[PDB]
Amino acid sequence: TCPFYKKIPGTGFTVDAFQYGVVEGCTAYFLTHFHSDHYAGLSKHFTFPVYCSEITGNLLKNKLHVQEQYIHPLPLDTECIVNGVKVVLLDANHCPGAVMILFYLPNGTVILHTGDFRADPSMERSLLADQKVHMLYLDTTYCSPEYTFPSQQEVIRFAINTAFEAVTLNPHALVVCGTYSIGKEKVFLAIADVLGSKVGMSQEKYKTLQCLNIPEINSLITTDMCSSLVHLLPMMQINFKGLQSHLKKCGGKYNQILAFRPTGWTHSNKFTRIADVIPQTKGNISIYGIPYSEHSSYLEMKRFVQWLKPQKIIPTVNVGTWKSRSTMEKYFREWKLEAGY
Ligand code: NI
Repeated sequence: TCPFYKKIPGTGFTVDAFQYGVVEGCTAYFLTHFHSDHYAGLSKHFTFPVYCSEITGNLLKNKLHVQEQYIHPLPLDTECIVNGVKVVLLDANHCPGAVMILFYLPNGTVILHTGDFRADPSMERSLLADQKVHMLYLDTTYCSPEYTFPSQQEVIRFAINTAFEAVTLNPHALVVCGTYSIGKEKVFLAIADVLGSKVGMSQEKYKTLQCLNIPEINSLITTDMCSSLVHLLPMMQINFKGLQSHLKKCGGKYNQILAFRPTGWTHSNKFTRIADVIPQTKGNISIYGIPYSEHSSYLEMKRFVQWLKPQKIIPTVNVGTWKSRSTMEKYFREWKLEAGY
């Protein structure tokens, strides 16, 4: 059955709760963003109202084939009424179309559900600052002090300079970027922009990108692999074997590959700075691991929560074991004692 952390008290609303069949009492299902864990169970067969951003609606319509009658897209940064209750969608700084949702309950309680997010200080001057938030449903993916990472901009700058140098040294090199869902699009778009190229990709991936309201998209992406010097491949193909194989397929138009694997955190965040990063190399193929994160680091999460000062925190990630929950509760108490709420 639908867990209490996906239910909004004193409404018949749920959030990211599609895998449990019909939820008893639920009159509106919210979807924070288009990642399969969150949408799991949604298909052309679903027949209840889904509330979401415009981008998330395009994806539901076109990729999942959810019938149009059940998609209720809402604009960002706008007070809307849903089944008698005031809501606002805010940018989550996660993947394209990802939202946080603010719920103003009839009793006067205010609840923020973050969805998946990368906390940022720009969120301190949104509509959130206008009133007290009593309850917070929090993306706790990286809720432990070991999880540090560089800013997105430091990582993109590194990617840009690396790719530009390699292709100026060898104008017959191909750049490859690995991908598995939506998100982290700036990696491949910034590399292509410094090389004066479009990004080449499969028909399924192109169809996905065409839904995302990216300005001038038709000038940035193509399905003609031949004509482009940055290609997108599935993350699973980002290895020496898969990349040699791809290079055979391109018809001797390239004689070298430089590949990027954008990942989350891995253990080498605890020593290395972005400027020290060196690739793995086998022959005419190099692979760079770059920690481009679309989740809050420990320090970014702590800052946001210490600013917000919620009366109660409800974790939404890593809640499956008592050890994880206990560990998280400890950090929430420390933050509360330091900041005086
Ligand atoms: Ni996500």
